[PDB]
Amino acid sequence: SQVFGVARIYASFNDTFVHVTDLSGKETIARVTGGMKVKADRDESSPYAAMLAAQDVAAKCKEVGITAVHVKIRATGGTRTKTPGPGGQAALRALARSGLRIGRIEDVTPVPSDST
Amino acid sequence: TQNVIDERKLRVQKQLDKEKNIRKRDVIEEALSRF
Amino acid sequence: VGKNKRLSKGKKGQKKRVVDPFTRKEWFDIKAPSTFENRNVGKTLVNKSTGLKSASDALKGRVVEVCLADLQGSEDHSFRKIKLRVDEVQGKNLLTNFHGMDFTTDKLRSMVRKWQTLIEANVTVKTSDDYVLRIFAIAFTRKQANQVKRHSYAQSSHIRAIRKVISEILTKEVQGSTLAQLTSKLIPEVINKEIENATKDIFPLQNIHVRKVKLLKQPKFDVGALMALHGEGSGEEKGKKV
Amino acid sequence: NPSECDKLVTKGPAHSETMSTEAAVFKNFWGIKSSLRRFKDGSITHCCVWSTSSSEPIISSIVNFALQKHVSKKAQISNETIKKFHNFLPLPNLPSSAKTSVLNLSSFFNLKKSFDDLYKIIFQMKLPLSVKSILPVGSAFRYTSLCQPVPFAYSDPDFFQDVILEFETSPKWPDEITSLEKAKTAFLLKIQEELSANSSTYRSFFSRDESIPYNLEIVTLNILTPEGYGFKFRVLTERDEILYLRA
Amino acid sequence: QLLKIFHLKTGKVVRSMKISSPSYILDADSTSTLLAVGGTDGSIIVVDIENGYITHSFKGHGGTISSLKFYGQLNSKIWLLASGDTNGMVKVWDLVKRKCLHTLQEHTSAVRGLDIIEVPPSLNLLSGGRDDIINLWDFNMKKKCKLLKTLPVNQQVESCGFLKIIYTAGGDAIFQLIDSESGSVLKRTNKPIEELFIIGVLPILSNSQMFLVLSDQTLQLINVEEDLKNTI
Amino acid sequence: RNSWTKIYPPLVEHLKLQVRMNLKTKSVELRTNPKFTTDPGALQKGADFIKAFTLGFDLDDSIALLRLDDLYIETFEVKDVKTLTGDHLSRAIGRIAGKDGKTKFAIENATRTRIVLADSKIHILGGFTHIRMARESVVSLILGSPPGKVYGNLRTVASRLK
Amino acid sequence: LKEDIHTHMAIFEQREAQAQEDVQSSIVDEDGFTLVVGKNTKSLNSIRKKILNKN
RNA sequence: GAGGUGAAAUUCUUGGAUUUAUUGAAGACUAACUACUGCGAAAGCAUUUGCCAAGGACGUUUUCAUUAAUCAAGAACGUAGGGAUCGGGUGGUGUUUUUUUAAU
Repeated sequence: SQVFGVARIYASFNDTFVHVTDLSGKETIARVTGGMKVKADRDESSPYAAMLAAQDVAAKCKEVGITAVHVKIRATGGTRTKTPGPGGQAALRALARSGLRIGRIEDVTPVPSDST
Repeated sequence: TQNVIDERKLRVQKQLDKEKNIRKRDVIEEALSRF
Repeated sequence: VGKNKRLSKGKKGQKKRVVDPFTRKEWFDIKAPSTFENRNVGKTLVNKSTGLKSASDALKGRVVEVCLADLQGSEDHSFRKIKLRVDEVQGKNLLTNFHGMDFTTDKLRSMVRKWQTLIEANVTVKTSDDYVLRIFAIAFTRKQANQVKRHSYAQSSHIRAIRKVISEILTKEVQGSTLAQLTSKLIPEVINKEIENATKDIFPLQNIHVRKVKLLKQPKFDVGALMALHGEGSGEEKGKKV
Repeated sequence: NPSECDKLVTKGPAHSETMSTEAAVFKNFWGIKSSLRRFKDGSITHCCVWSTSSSEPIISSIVNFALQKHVSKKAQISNETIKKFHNFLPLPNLPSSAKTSVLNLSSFFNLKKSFDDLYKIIFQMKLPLSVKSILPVGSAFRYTSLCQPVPFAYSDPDFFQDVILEFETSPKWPDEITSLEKAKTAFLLKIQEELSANSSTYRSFFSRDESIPYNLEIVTLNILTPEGYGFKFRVLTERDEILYLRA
Repeated sequence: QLLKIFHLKTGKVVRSMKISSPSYILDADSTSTLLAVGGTDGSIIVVDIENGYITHSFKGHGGTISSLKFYGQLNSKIWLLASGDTNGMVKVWDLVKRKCLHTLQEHTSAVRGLDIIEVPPSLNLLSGGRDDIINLWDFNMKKKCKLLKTLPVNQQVESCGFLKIIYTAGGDAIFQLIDSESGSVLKRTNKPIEELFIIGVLPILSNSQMFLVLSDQTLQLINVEEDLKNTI
Repeated sequence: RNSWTKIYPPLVEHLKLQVRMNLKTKSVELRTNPKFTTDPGALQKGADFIKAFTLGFDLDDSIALLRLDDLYIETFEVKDVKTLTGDHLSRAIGRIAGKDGKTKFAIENATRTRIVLADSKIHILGGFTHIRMARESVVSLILGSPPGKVYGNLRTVASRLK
Repeated sequence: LKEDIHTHMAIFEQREAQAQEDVQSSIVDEDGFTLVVGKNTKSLNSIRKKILNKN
């Protein structure tokens, strides 16, 4: 018997977010960023920064009790890159390694229908 | 455009060979045929 | 970030150290409607069941976007995730109902290619209940067998005919049904084959899908009807011993 | 209020350490039949359980106790109309159905659960022209059977509920009514053949119909399910009403 | 990664094991040489601490595992284990026959804080929870039954029962003393002006002094053996 | 299908997992076997391996993503910068490809990375700061610069590489 | 009823197919004329009763 | 902590910034389909549906009978050959199609 969170891995520019939520979407669990692990302000979008960020999220979520994670990668959307950078795959590799069962990898990046 | 004309020649060749192969070639299911 | 960066006049406001909320949170599990199989879809944190913004009414608004392969156990539709609105909380089990449906975007982004034209349709239709749906439909031109030309384009006066007949027949398929019946006829993907059978006369029409059902107005609660969609239940005694 | 008219517990005030005035009111009002219970969510509430019954509503026993505790201990409550034609409904031979209420529909819901089992089995098989929509139309499915459907009840004429199924809109249906009804018998023969092939725990037997007149060849099948219920399957086609309009 | 440091002048890592799940509850015996640790899946290993390695596995359970307790009197032949849970249950194991003694599914949240004693094998136990129910049981060796529930209004964390037969409870920074066989809070500390609550009770000098480690990083002393013979 | 004989042995006997080429939805699904497969990130590495191969890099490049796991794969578009109407888009992809692939191979051998480019969307795989160097050189060239100037800039970036 | 549906379908598809080809090649009228049939129509009785209904 | 860059910085943020979810409002635009394809006198023109008129090609054993072209002034708007494709028509004769509801 396993229970499921939802990753919502944000592969932004100049930053990376990982925060697993229970699969409604309200009760977020352990928001981390790329900034709050590294100390340089130059590579707060580092793949290594996202790696240990996802490691700390995996530790806190195993502490709470969720074992599998439906993972959803979101790029910055809008009229911008529309496609995950390197930090998304870095966090994905990290929390796929770190003892956490992974389900239903997707892409929830917004598409504009030709906005401004 | 050369690649387009080449792909059309490939498709015409494939269709001529397919037509050549086409030209050279229980009770309840008998009642339940034709569907 | 670190120690050498900045204080930035926002860290002077002090931190309000620890609340440890996961010792206070509470686990519920979700029961999907009985049109599907495997109605247990997972668990949800809420809050502690106290008064003054209680749990049973801080609940009952949310949605969950579960996958249809996770509901049916069959990987033939790994796409087409649905959204269940949690509606009636009843004894640790969130009884939910249907709220929407959408394709995972990789499926349609791999379906659409060039050298074919795609058709869209969408109607606002009331069911036999008082739900109203902006139900959608996507369609694609089939490259006919024994074709030669690369194009396979629709004449754009066939497009009005295909869109008219597809809006007419799925308007009929909604209006002759209730919402539970609409889910139980949308799950084994049968209005797609109905569109293809009733529309293969005009054009060859590669794979048809519906890809979106958006609810826009809900009738009422009808607690008894929602309990009828799952199974009955009567919460009764536990021993006092004091 | 007919929604919670027969709710078998009455949740009064919540429990705390400081016993509030409404808790004292509830204690002094009920007394010997009040209690404080935990419900399944975890909260603690003063309440009163009520052994429900089929020949009564529980409001009878509630007004009986709440008058014989307050107005007089000899004021006799007399009613017999409710007890007389509240059990003119046939008492369905179920587990504890005399103890259950009358707004309970669990026999209908058990029948629909067996129907969902048959529904999944009849979908995930394979036909030469697969099922478009199978849907029930029966009296138990509209909750208006006279007796509540108990499993294995053969002799009730409202036993065999009718489910209809419509196939895909295929143009290859034949023209006249005797041949298309015979093709409907062919499809039913196919599905009962595969049903006895793969799912031996069910059973099937055919039945002539006569309610639609002047075509003696309308055949249904009837599924006897291992849960204990039977179903009468009728195939509908798109050609039927235009055949009748042609006639 | 489980480790043990011998506290004596050899402060080296004596034994080091690779446990299965990241665990968050440990308890050693009232005696020495028994250490029980259960992960965040269902697995409660117990370890003899002298020659440190696994002496029992106890797959057994379901969900992540809440607090637990030993039953230890020196030179006995009983040696039970308590084994709380997150989905509310208490599944008591022994250690002399490796068997599930009694399965008990009755609670509604995480079963924190359970305690085992005997009063003349009687062996009454008591299991609190994040729900407000402390729910003591008779717990015979062969077949068991239930007695009173006596319902404190807290969120009880480490309900150290059976003081001098009087229970404790903490979980709102409120140390409630409750009589047994009937219900009355009789000693209860001052509720503070924070929101932070009791993480842990700790018995000193054979259940006579009480350490109280808070959700805040503070730790208080109570002196139950004076303030029970004392009100507040 | 033509590279399937070289794809699956680094998915079976070198790396421990198992493959299926599903003709149902024309995809590739990868299971990990609980009995003997080590390396709990090998499923993710093999998935990203076939993802790079189906995305457009060659199979030796995808094997270079499989081994030496710290090489990631960035992707962006022509349409984000300067909005690139179709004639200018043809100028853009012809300018990035050069003549006989020579400017693309120059960026490839310079910044220790490997790129591929579709009609409007390009992909660069390598190490992360080499991705950033190649991306800034590509976005300067797609803004439109003399190739001699971008050759000199890549001489300076290769001097940073040494 | 299995042998009944076998025999009834066996004679019905035969008479349907022969009526279909009979209306699909019914070119000769006795005075020079060629009957317009329309595509994939199955019966001379069908087009006859259709042209009676379209009055 | 968020932003932002080659690094920064400014700014925002414990009155909860970024992120998450449920919505609601506002204007603009019509992602992929998109091509050496379509239209318009030209600039330009891409969501659906309806109305209002117009236009082009084709079809034609229909009518009028030189009504044509070219532009100041003025006016409105701003050398021969072959393949493929789009729109229309004719003929052929296989699969898609289907059959007494209409259509083609």
